[PDB]
Amino acid sequence: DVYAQEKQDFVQHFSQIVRVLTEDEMGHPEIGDAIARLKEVLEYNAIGGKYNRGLTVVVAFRELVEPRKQDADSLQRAWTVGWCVELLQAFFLVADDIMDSSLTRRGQICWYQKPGVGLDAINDANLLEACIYRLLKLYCREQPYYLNLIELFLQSSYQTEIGQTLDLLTAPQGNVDLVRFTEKRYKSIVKYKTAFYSFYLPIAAAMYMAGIDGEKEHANAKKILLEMGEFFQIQDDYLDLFGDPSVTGKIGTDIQDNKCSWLVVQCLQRATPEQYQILKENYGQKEAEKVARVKALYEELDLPAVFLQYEEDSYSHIMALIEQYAAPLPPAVFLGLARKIYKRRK
Amino acid sequence: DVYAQEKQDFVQHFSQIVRVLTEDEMGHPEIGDAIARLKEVLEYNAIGGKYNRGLTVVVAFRELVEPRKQDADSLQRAWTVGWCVELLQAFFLVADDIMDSSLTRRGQICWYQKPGVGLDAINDANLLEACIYRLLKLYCREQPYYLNLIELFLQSSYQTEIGQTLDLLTAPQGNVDLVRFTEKRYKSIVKYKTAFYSFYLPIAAAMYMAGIDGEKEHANAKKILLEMGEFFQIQDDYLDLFGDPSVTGKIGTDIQDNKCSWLVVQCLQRATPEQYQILKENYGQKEAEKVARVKALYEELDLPAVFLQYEEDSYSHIMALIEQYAAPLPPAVFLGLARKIYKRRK
Ligand SMILES: CC(C)Oc1ccc(-c2cncc(NC(P(=O)(O)O)P(=O)(O)O)c2)cc1
Ligand SMILES: CC(C)Oc1ccc(-c2cncc(NC(P(=O)(O)O)P(=O)(O)O)c2)cc1
Ligand SMILES: [Mg+2]
Ligand SMILES: [Mg+2]
Ligand SMILES: [Mg+2]
Ligand SMILES: [Mg+2]
Ligand SMILES: [Mg+2]
Ligand SMILES: [Mg+2]
Repeated sequence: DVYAQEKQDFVQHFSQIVRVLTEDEMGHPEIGDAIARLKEVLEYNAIGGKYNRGLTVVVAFRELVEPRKQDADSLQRAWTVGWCVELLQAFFLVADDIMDSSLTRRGQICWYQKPGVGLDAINDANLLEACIYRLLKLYCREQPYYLNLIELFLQSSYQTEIGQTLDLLTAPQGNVDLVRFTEKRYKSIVKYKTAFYSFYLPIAAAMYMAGIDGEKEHANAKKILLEMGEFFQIQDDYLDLFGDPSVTGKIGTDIQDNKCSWLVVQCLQRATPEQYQILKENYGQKEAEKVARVKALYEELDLPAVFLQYEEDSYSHIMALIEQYAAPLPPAVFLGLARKIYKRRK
Repeated sequence: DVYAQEKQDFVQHFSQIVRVLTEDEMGHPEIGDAIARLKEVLEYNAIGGKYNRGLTVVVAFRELVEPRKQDADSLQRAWTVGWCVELLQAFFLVADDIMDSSLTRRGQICWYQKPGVGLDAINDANLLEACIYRLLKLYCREQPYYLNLIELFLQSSYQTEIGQTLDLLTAPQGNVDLVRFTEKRYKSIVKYKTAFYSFYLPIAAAMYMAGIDGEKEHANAKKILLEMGEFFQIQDDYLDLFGDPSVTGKIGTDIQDNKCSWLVVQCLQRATPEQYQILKENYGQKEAEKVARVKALYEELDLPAVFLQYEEDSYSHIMALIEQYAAPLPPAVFLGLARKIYKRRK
């Protein structure tokens, strides 16, 4: 597994990231306390996941750049850009956990739930985002791809926030509206909210770093990676309810939060009129008893087995897309990522 | 007043901004509902202030670019960059109002206090930020200053968020700690949180658009503008308590929120031991009765008259800095801005 291999070097580079970001202090002691707080935010929220989005940048870069051009500086840049993707993710998750009223993340209390943090985490989240652009300037500003990366991170963040807006608008609190939860709407949500930044962004970053900037090259890659991202989000939705929290490191809130999840969309396609009412009376509410009722309806409709069939069909579909669209990139760039996300239970 | 003059054209350009941003829809109908929400967020939060930060870009640009190079496209770019500063401000204020538990802003309920918005405003705020970078790409990407502006907006946002972090760390909820509220700490807070983005950013943006990129040119400007920004924040703090809300369009929360405001710093320098206790028992708490007691202590110490003296001394100081550092820029670029902010009661 090419990810297990790169992973140690990647995670080891984290101190260097933290050191370089916490040395904006040297010229300005007056910001010392803010920098200390940034370090605490980095250590709590950027560490402890699987590093798969960041690691994808490094794996792809080694696979796309001739080994002779992989000098120490080039590699450092690669690990820094991977860390920029991790930082984006940390930004997103800190904010999303507030928005979704989540309890835990990566095996611990959500940052905003800590006594003394609360909605100060909005600022913390946005500091994480800032760090991306400081790292890109500090490590890449003289490279011919610098602007390309900046634009890519900014565009990916815009798209992601557009997705997040569709997510919140499709899920109004205190209102039951099942009629909105369609397959078509679901696919749009997840494409925007998850698939651009989790799949297109890291591979595209590595492409640009390898000098692969062609519009066609990027569009072909994107066809593969947006579909892989739809599957990843569907798996995330399944794991919200049916995943084991000691594996996933987080507690599910989709049913309470009235979310357009793949599960509710699937349920709706299959429910009888009686069951539609059951869903209607119980969905989108805080009461544990009502959440359990929704889960029992999902289990009655064999939605786990529906998920397992879908995962198998999606995996084939994605592999067909790799066959169509990988060239002239090595298929391994996509295959290692597919392997990483399929059968994933965390 | 050169601002009153430019203001109408500036504000008129707002529809065009909204139209160009709400036409990301044409190629992608699936994002239509998100775009509609973006429009509502823009119309609620970017309109209704004084436009002084955005307008500074336009005024300075007309003052720094030879009239012969001020073609229709150049002007459109100038008004768009001004609008980018307004959008940054709107991002900041939407988030800050959540963080500070504010009630009103620009003469209406804060966006997050609207039923149905709540903490979804975190996403709304960040969409406003995204729009900056889309506008810079859509209007300026072929200009030789494009990267300079991008970096300037990103750096200004980082600095601003560093300031905001010092603001929250100096103001812990449920803890009384007056010992932290020193002049030295106050000056650092406000330099970072307010002075970079409210004063340096717009003038610097116009400088770059005029081809003025020299390091020295920017550092001289910055000496003037960071000091003007310290004064503006001190005035903001004074107006938090002593301003008329129908003029300021917002209700003050500094005392409730345990803030390192200029007022509390001034109070502390002047309080007797008895009065220190009064402040200690009453500051940083939600009770109206305790807030009134703090205000009565401030009035007993003649802190309004202290503010009026300070405004006079600061105005002279700033004018001395314009005399030292304006050249070779026209002094009018700084003078119109000073005029705009001194004696300001809103
Ligand atoms: C400005 C900030 C709010 O923008 C964001 C935009 C998107 C996201 C985001 C995108 N994809 C997935 C997540 N989290 C997942 P999760 O299961 O919480 O990890 P989701 O809530 O189920 O969608 C968050 C987080 C933040
Ligand atoms: C990511 C986001 C939270 O970052 C921010 C960073 C800074 C600010 C900010 C900077 N200067 C002034 C304000 N608002 C003023 P206000 O009187 O609320 O308009 P302050 O709360 O008294 O400081 C907000 C707002 C948002
Ligand atoms: Mg979530
Ligand atoms: Mg969410
Ligand atoms: Mg989820
Ligand atoms: Mg405030
Ligand atoms: Mg504030
Ligand atoms: Mg204030």
